[PDB]
Amino acid sequence: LQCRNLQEFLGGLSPGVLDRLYGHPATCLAVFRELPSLAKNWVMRMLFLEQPLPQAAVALWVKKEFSKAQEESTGLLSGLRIWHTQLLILNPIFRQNLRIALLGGQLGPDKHARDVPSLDKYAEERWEVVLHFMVGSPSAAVSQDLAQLLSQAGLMKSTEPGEPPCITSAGFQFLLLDTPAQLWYFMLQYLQTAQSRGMDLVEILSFLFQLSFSDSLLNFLQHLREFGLVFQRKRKSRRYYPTRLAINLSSGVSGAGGTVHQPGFIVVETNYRLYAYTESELQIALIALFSEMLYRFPNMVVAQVTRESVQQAIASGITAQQIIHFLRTRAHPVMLKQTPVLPPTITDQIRLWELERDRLRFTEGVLYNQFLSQVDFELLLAHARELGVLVFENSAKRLMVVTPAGHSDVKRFWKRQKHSS
Amino acid sequence: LAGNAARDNKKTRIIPRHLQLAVRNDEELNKLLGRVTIAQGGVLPNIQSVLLPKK
Amino acid sequence: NVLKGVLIECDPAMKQFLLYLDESNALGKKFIIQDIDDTHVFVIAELVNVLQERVGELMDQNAFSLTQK
Amino acid sequence: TKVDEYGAKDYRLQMPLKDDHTSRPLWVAPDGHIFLEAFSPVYKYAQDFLVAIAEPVCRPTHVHEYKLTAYSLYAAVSVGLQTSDITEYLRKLSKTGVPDGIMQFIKLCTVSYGKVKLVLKHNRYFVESCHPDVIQHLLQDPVIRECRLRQTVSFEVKQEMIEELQKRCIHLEYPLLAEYDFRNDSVNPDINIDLKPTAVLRPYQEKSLRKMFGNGRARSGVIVLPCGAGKSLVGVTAACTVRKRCLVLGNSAVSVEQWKAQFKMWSTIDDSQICRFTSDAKDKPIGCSVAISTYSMLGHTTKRSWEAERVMEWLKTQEWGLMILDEVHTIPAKMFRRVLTIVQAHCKLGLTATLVREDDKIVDLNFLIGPKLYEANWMELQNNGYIAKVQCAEVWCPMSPEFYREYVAIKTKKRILLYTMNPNKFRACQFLIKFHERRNDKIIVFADNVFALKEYAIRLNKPYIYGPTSQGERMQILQNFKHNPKINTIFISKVGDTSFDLPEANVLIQISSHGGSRRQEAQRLGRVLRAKKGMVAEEYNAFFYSLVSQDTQEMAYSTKRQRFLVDQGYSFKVITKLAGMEEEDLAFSTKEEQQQLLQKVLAAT
Amino acid sequence: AKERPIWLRESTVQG
Repeated sequence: LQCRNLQEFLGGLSPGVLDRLYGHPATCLAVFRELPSLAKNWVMRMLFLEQPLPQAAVALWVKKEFSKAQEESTGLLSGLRIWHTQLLILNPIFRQNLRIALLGGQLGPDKHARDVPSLDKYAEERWEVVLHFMVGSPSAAVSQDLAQLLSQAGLMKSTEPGEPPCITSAGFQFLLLDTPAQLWYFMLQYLQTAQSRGMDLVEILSFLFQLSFSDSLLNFLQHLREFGLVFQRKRKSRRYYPTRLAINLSSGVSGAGGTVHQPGFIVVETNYRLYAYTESELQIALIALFSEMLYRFPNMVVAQVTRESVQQAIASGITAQQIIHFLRTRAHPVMLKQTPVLPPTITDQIRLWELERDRLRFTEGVLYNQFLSQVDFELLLAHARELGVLVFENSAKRLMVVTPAGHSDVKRFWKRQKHSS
Repeated sequence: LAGNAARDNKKTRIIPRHLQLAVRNDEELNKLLGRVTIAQGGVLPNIQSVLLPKK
Repeated sequence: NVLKGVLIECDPAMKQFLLYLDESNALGKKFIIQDIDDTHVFVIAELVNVLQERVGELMDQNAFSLTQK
Repeated sequence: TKVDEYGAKDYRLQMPLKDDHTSRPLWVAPDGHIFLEAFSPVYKYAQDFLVAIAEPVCRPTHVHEYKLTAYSLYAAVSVGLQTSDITEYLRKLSKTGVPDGIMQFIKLCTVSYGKVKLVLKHNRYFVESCHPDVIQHLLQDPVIRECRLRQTVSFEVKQEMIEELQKRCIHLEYPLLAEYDFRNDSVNPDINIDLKPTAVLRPYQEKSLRKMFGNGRARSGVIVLPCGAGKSLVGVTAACTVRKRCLVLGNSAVSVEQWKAQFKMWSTIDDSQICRFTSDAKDKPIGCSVAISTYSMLGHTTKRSWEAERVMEWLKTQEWGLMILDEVHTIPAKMFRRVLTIVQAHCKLGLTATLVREDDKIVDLNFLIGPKLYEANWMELQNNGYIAKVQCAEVWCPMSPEFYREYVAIKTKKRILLYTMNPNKFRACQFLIKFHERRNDKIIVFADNVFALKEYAIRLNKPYIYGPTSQGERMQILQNFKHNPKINTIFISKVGDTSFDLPEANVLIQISSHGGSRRQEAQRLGRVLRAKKGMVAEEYNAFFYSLVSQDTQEMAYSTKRQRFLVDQGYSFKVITKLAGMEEEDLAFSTKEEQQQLLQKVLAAT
Repeated sequence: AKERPIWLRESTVQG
């Protein structure tokens, strides 16, 4: 369930929710700025049109080239039900709220006006302690809601009743992701689990859009403070200040650049040795997931990337891609000079170790043998292929294997075929 | 409940400990036998959250 | 007839080792149902864990034990 | 002692981080390990200083690794560095200070020098110490009194027991000084030999000599230099420096010939003044001052020939100012080490390109000869162009199924042959050869097992070379390969890597090796390190390929064997497959060919 | 002339 982008969530929306979600304060601005470079023009054009137009016009207004992108963007906006063909008339609520959004249409005593660096530092701090709890740290910040949240997010599982929760296959993969992507998956799971737990996604999600620029919102907002995404000096203040992370929100690494705008620290040697100029134990814990740590200094740690530690990581669920990415995104300024930044021998070795771990591909299936004829065999094979139930075939050897579920269908068909007698 | 606790402890015989854990882990048996002391049974593994280690 | 089990596909070197394992009765049981292809065989679902373990063991038998050396 | 929740050793309770740690490029671990930022602005000074005070462990491109050792500390004192001097500069370089455990460790190793000195005079060996009382406590063990023969106090020691005593002196915490004042020595006559100005001395060579000749007295020890780095010239230069009667010992007659040529090539000495004391050839050694021989001759355990006995007695009675030992990795051998007890030498200098061996006897060189006087950074030499840039690679040849079936079935030594001979490894070599041959590249093929060597070379219709091949046939092939354009590859057995003077080649393919041994690997690579007629270091003109059979013991041996090369910094690029091998016409294109070879392979019985 | 071969130019591992 690697929901790497907003588009997957956008498809997970029905008209009965889209219409309410299409509020005037933030959704229109957030949605419009997220639409493709093409559709944004047409939506803005028809913002003053009360009468639909034929698809041929939109089609002829684009060259033969880029027509696929226009079709794809048309598929999205039609999938978003932003307009109706009625033959592309915008939805009245969407048009009206977009119109009001252009101009708009609340105040009180001054706040503590805490410095933006301070806000982003404790936000990063808050996310770090969340990850410190996520990793196998002997001590970390905890909270019943935080724990169950990470658990319902599929990141952690409790092996025994009363024992501390441990990390799942997805959790290990998640831990290595970059902060924005890592935060994104968390936000997405919170949103999904919110509607699941009865929190109105409409209001909280619209609120997330507003932060990027009721009791349900207050409860939700309290969690956002606990996530460090918003600052509130005291629980009594009716006003809050969104942190950089909350402002970024669903902008992704494309907005204001990736998290790579940070000091690099991992050095990778051709002898699989790692030197990470770091004091933050979270980085150490992550490095320990796939490398054998040797020595720790006040500002640096020495480790080695072995078959044991890597194949252990792969066995736990990690991939060489995530490892190579984790290193590359953290590579120290000194090794940035060489190209590629990581030594090819290292990258190739890591990939080759994971590829060894899956030398054998295991697949459940049911095998039929001793087909009395090539005709009925190929006939049954064609049916298995028509059903997409086929797993593997060797017509020369007159054999095929099918998925156990699909097998019941060929079992039924085989019996039907045999019962024709 | 005692046999379950024994199997959970990977043991083949129910001993006083398993009886104590079975009696104290069940909400109703614990209430029925609240005034009862079981010889060699010990007590339930219990530590208060404030006692657990911190930074 | 039709047979329950799990298919495994791998390069023919591993496929020979897999055939060797039950041919030598290393696991004591004829876990291979049939010879599907040079890179494909069908095996009993319950033995795949020790089979995977024996493949893992074979790598260590044919790989250097770095172990901080 | 202290370990975190993770396997890494932690030292927060052991040392602090200094205020300007960012400027300081070094760390000192309480276990003696040291790290140095190779990219630091002061790296140059730190590299020299760490090579002076510590033992290099790894020297990769961004961070080098060193460890302190008594021998390396003695070498530091051997260049006049006081405990305060090394401490003060180490502390200045260390960004995390110096741990007291290391400081007190340095103290002991520093004060344990200069106290006891070993010297020989009139064929007699005397153990001298400036302090008179030290002898009384040092002699408290009868092993010394039985070793002892029946200010600056001294006593004579039984020659045959010097080896045992010297090894004891190390663990006894009183190393013997071996400085030889060849300048102030009129007892041993000087020899009329000088380095002709034709000889060119490179900086690393000059550094190693300067470190060996820290003062007017020569220091004993081992110098590690690649064969292409001109180790021979350093040896010849050392002799020209000592200007006293010297004995050179090679591991083979070919080496003895090489040394004679090098001495004539680089020194003013005439051919009559050089003798090659050898059973195969005679030059009336007693007639001249410079002698050259082999460990097999002098170390010979069985009865000597009457004529060779004459020279050996003359050799035994004469005192050698300098004793040059080539490829000293063999020296710790039970017979070869006897040579050090047979020959009387004032100072002994060991040279080798591969100071590694699979036995735990390499450390004996520290007491049999001395500490590492120098050890070239092979990556620096490539950066300086003194060594050819070799793009090493490991071709993961997949084993054939019918081979693996037998390979996994046969657990005896016979599997070494089967993993060495398979269609994929064969096809891969044939393809790489054809490609590099049509690329006009000189190629050297290396193997161990003669059976595979023959069957490969015959099927490839190429000339092989192995032990029983007579010297005339052997050299005739090398001359054809070097000069005849129609031949561009030779299949050599261990004879090529053990000890030889093979013509340089752009490419080398190793289809078989004795095992995961590092020594043979680096010896084989040494053959391609020689600079070419018009290459440049950035051209990546040199190549080295190891052919290994996937899922086999060869994989273990190969990774185990590359350890020394990766420690030096070489990148063994893995090659899973070569594009074009699918379409190039190659042998074993059908299973019947594979079966025929497999049948003959099984016929090996 | 004398350029490196493809197997030495790029990663031969499928990734």
